[PDB]
Amino acid sequence: MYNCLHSFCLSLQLEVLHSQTLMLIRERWGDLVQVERYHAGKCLSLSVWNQQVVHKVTIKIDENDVSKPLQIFHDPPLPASDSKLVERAMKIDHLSIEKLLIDSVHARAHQKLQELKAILRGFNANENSSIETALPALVVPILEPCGNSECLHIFVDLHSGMFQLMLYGLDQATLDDMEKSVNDDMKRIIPWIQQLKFWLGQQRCKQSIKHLPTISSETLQLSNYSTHPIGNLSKNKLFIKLTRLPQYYIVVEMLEVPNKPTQLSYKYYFMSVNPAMALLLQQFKEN
Amino acid sequence: INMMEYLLQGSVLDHSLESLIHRLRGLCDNMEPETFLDHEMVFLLKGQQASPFVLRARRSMDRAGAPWHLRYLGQPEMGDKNRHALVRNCVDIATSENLTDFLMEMGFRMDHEFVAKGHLFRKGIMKIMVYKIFRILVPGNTDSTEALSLSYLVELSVVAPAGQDMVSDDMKNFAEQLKPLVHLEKIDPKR
Amino acid sequence: MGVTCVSQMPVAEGKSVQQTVELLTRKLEMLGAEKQGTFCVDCETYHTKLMYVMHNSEYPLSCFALFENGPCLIADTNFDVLMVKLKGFFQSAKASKIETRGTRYQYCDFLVKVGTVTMGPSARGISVEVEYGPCVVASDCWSLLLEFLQSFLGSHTPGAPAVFGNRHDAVYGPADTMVQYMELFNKIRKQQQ
Amino acid sequence: QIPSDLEGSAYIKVSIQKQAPHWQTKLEAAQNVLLCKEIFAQLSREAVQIKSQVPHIVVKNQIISQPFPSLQLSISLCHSSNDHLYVLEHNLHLLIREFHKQTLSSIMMPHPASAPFGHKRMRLSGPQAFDKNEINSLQSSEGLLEKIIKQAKHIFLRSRAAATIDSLASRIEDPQIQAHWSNINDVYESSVKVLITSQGYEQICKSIQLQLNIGVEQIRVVHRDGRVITLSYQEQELQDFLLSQMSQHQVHAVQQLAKVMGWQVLSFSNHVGLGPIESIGNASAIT
Amino acid sequence: RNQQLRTLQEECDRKLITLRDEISIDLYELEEEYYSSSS
Amino acid sequence: LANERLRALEDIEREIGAILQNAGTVILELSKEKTNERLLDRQAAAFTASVQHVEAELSAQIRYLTQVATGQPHEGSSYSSRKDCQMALKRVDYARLKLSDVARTCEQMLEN
Amino acid sequence: NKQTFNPTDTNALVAAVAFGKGLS
Amino acid sequence: NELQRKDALVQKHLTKLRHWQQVLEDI
Repeated sequence: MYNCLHSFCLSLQLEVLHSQTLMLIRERWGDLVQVERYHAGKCLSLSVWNQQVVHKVTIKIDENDVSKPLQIFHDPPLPASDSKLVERAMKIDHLSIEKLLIDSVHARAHQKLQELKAILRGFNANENSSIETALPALVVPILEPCGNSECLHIFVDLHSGMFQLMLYGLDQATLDDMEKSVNDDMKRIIPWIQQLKFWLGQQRCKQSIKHLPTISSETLQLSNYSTHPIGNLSKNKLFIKLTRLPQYYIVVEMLEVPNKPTQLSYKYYFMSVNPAMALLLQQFKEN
Repeated sequence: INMMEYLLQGSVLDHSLESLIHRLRGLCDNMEPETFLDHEMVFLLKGQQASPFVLRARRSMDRAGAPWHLRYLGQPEMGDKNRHALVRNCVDIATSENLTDFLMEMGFRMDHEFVAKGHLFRKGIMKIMVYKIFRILVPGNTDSTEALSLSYLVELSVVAPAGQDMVSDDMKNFAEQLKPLVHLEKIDPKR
Repeated sequence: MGVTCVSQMPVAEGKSVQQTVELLTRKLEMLGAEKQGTFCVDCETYHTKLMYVMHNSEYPLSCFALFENGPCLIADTNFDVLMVKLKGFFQSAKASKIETRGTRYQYCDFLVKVGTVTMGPSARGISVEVEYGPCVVASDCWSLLLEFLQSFLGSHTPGAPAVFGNRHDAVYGPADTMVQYMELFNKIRKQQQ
Repeated sequence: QIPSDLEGSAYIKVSIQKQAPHWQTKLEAAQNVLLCKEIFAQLSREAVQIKSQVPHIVVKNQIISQPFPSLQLSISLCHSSNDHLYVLEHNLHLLIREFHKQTLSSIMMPHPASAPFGHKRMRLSGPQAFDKNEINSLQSSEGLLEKIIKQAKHIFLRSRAAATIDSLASRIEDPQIQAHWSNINDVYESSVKVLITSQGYEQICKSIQLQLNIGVEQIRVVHRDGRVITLSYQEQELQDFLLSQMSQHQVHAVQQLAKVMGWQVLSFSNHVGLGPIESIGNASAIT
Repeated sequence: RNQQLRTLQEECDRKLITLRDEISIDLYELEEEYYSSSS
Repeated sequence: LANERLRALEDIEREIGAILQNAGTVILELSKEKTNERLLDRQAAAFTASVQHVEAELSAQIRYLTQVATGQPHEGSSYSSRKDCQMALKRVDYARLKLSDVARTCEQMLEN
Repeated sequence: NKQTFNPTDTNALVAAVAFGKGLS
Repeated sequence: NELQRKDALVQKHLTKLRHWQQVLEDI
């Protein structure tokens, strides 16, 4: 009696899960999950994170041991053990195939975020990045005293497996370029973060001088530029023209402090200008 | 590419017209009727050929800001590909309002004007237009007009790509849904 | 329908057309203009009186029919098909297709399009078009266009196309730009060399 | 006889949280259930397939999004099968209703009988020549999720701005601060007028008035004297801004008071440059 | 049916708009009183 | 709408009248003496007039139904206007609940 | 039984709209 | 005087609210 009504109930559960996957493919997912194998009453095998834009979750009833319920195998990862997540990725007591897919892909997204955090601590011991787990997200700060914004948020879209980045005031083109380069390979995040220091620095300058009467710019096309010390400065500078009195510029040069990788050092110069020519430069005292 | 126009044509005496309209409001899409009022004028270019070129220009008098419309209608295809509809080549062009003056420079001269006033419905791709043709006398004026006959004209038209079968059969079925009230058929333009 | 001005940049008396185009686009990249795509302008002449058919990139659904002193038609793209349907009354008059190709720079409601006029294979001149978006009335914002053209053209700065010269409060239209392009193309065809 | 799968009652429930005649009733209830299923199918498909900033999670009947980093929006289809914001549910129904009525519109009808078919402005694009921007603006299908998330972002940002203004009106009593919200809002815009007057001198000191234009992720400030400042969605920015404006008010009051009492204004500097460095903004001075 | 339902909708919207205007005037008075309170 | 339906209702009543006139005529014929033979002729003419105009009305209505039949399921509807009216009424209900809450807080403030 | 459409009217109107028969 | 003025304002507002509840109930 147990063999007959247990075998029938388990194959009924497999039929319910197959019908659910056909609903998900037809309605909302659509080529983000594909049925690899389905033998009725024997096995079901789904494929997520596919090669076109590879991973598999299989559900098998064994032809032995009628004592146990349905068996779940994540055969491409055999995923690394995070104790809460791999627990939830190994039960279909609830008959939701989408919960199983989301929990498996959630555990894989957590592993991918942790290898990103490993890359960042490889470049920088004493990192202060943080993994949030409601959505799978990595918040990495670019300058060390920072708000809740001015932080690179990294998400993994757990229907596709890609990375998605989010800064606040970035242009969309550089965000697309960063997303493409990181989704190509992880180890190119570290050239970008340094580039996101100086950009952020200019934001923190241009918010500063918004109430005073100035005009800020990043490029000043004057002549001389190869004899005047203004040519012999770094390429990350900011020219703040005073508008109540033109011919007067305050030039902020941003430099990397060598030991601290998440701090900047500013240098303020005072240029005057007359085919515009530089005239003089003096540096202000630190403190 | 080159789009083709499929036509079925017929007519309806006016005292039964309302029943037709009510029938169409059942069968056509869930819309109020449109009540178009258009001025149509026909230009021709007397070239070297025995057949002069013909062009139709429509200004929608009722709606302000509607772009003028040019239409070139090719001669009907004698091939029996779609046996049940007038299959012609149609080139339809939205245009600015200096068109007539421009056409006067191209060598075109007018043939006749007529107002057309009626209703407009649709069903999928099909366009049903039920209109009365109004002869203009005093050719500049659009108000001096007289009705051509007592009957309204009914046109069932589908503009769509070259070839493209299983179109005329749906027009046959939609014509047969009206067959007590109207007789729509492929009428040849000769005589 | 913003006020535009079309002009011929001369040869420079030396180098290639491409190098002078590099010079002008370099000056534009100095002033703070940003590339926002490319642009193409096509003109063909049809004859039985001459008629012109022109296409802009900016108005991609429209084709302009220019009767040299007569009225302009604007129509949708199917007008081209009608010329192929005409085909006996209006011959195509080949070896007069003319194009300009280039990049379009935007600098704070100014659109600068610098193209290389290419009759067939050989590029035979530089077209420069500056459109000022906000103004809609010709000859009122003309001094603005003059200062911008004096900023980056410097010398060879054009002055006051005759479409402006109808001196009223007449609203500028998109036909006037294609009129200016047709005049420029006729000047380049007669320039030839 | 209603179809099964349409019985019971269903409704969309939209929430914001800071956390990780007999037959008439039956047929109306079943039609409402059908429309709620239509809405949630649209939303879940746009969540899974359309690539968006800060991606969402669709589990079975619940969509979870993180529009702002401290914020969590949840859209859930509650099917009874026998904190909630009503405004977004009502706007969801109207959005899907407009999305239906776009197909059945009278704008597709061509008044010229010869004219083929299609939208009216797309016909007008030919002769009345349109640029790229108008053409793309006519044909831009923005999904339901982007619209609802932009509305919820504006609701939360506007509530935060009202909260910071009322907290400054409660805490600080030294100048004063007033607010006058406008009568008319959009789903993505509101406006205030902030005065800062001293307590018994509302005719003298009328020199600092602001207008904030609370967009979706930005607060745009227009001063009385022609200074335009765009803040961000954080509530520390608006607090520091209004604190600096109270500080400048405490000097403009004395200037316009010495105007009344006949005293002679020797020197006035709106942002003084000598002395200790102030943390929030610059300091003002008269004598 | 369509015309009757349109008339009911228009009556509801006129009532709501007039309600909004009266509530807005009251809100203006209350804002002046609350923000100008000495406390 | 009430016109053709009331015609159908009248034909129902006249079918009853036809049966009652049949019955009344054979009632008068079954009498031992039936003096009102003129009334027998009147009831006979009433019976035949009833049957004839019942035939006339039903034939006319089958003809009219033949003129306006299509065999197609009438794709018109009135759903969208009912939907918009329901949304308007729920807007009014939401405003009523909120006004109740504001009045309750005003009563709490004035109550002390 | 009653006639809703005259076919001579059909031919006259389609000859009026197909070319200028009856308009000029 | 601030107390009495606040109570006068809230009383006028409350009467207007009750009138508007009686209006909106009748649709």
